[PDB]
Amino acid sequence: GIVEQCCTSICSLYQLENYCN
Amino acid sequence: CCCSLYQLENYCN
Amino acid sequence: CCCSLYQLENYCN
Amino acid sequence: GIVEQCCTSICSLYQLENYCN
Amino acid sequence: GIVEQCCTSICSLYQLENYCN
Amino acid sequence: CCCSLYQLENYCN
Amino acid sequence: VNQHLCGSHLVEALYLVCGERGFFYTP
Amino acid sequence: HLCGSHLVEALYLVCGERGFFYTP
Amino acid sequence: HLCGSHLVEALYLVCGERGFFYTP
Amino acid sequence: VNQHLCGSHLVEALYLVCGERGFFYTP
Amino acid sequence: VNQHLCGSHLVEALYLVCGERGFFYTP
Amino acid sequence: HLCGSHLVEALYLVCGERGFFYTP
Ligand SMILES: NCCc1c[nH]c2ccc(O)cc12
Ligand SMILES: NCCc1c[nH]c2ccc(O)cc12
Ligand SMILES: NCCc1c[nH]c2ccc(O)cc12
Ligand SMILES: NC(=[NH2+])NCCC[C@H](N)C(=O)O
Ligand SMILES: NC(=[NH2+])NCCC[C@H](N)C(=O)O
Ligand SMILES: NC(=[NH2+])NCCC[C@H](N)C(=O)O
Ligand SMILES: [Cl-]
Ligand SMILES: [Cl-]
Ligand SMILES: [Zn+2]
Ligand SMILES: [Zn+2]
Repeated sequence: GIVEQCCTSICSLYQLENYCN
Repeated sequence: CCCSLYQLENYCN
Repeated sequence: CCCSLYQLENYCN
Repeated sequence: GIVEQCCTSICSLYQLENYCN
Repeated sequence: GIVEQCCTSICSLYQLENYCN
Repeated sequence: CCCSLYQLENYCN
Repeated sequence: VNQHLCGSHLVEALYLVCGERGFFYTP
Repeated sequence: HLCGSHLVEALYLVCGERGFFYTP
Repeated sequence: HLCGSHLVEALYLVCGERGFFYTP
Repeated sequence: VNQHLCGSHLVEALYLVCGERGFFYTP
Repeated sequence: VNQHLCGSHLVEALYLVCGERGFFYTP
Repeated sequence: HLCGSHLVEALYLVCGERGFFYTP
């Protein structure tokens, strides 16, 4: 998940928040 | 602050 | 913790 | 500025100090 | 040392510990 | 230190 | 690898973004 | 909560794209 | 010893490959 | 991108380099 | 360079790994 | 002012090219 998504494109605070509990 | 992430957004450009 | 590096290993997957 | 300069060549404490107020 | 080794392959806590005093 | 950036330069190689 | 270094920056970001909730990181 | 370089790290997570001033 | 983002940094040095939960 | 990760390291560097003065970062 | 940024992450890693012993970094 | 990993971060901004020892 978060790697493949967020270490290719610069993510947003929305894209980051999906990995919160 | 020494505030929140959303309050911090006040300081961007 | 606020523990060690080796004790911290308990929390990995 | 600082990105284009200092994230291509390794900057120095002189090159970095130009972005201080 | 540590650069050429540990900034090409991801090192381990064994490979890192060789640079301790 | 727990000094300055310039004083810290004393510790380089 | 620039993925591992990247992960370092992600977890620090999740720390701040997620707050009291917390997070799961799994590369 | 957020002091020294942690405050700057907090500022960069939000504004890192928009940019900012840090004027203590 | 290890608090806030330093604890997360400590967790990432050990588990950064295995992954983990951070549940304060 | 390695520019964003880079910016993270720049701002921390400016924090320490600039001191009481402060800085402007603008990518 | 991604080596310098890398070195930043190494020294923080050695800080934690090495503890009371300490370390030598030399790029 | 500079303690723990912040002191090492401070050392790396100055000496990161020259290298250094960290001997607490
Ligand atoms: N809005 C930018 C969020 C952000 C801060 N640091 C990051 C590092 C990697 C990434 O994909 C995203 C980020
Ligand atoms: N004298 C090295 C200054 C320095 C420390 N960290 C950095 C990161 C990026 C850069 O261009 C420069 C630096
Ligand atoms: N076991 C992973 C150790 C580790 C943590 N951070 C790192 C950065 C670079 C590296 O080669 C290795 C690491
Ligand atoms: N990734 C970060 N730097 N997060 C901010 C950490 C806040 C820290 N506990 C402080 O002393 O203010
Ligand atoms: N590279 C790191 N973040 N190391 C952890 C530093 C611990 C720090 N002295 C604290 O306040 O808990
Ligand atoms: N980018 C950095 N790590 N800067 C040093 C921060 C100093 C920090 N306020 C401390 O507790 O000592
Ligand atoms: Cl990086
Ligand atoms: Cl602290
Ligand atoms: Zn980095
Ligand atoms: Zn701290």
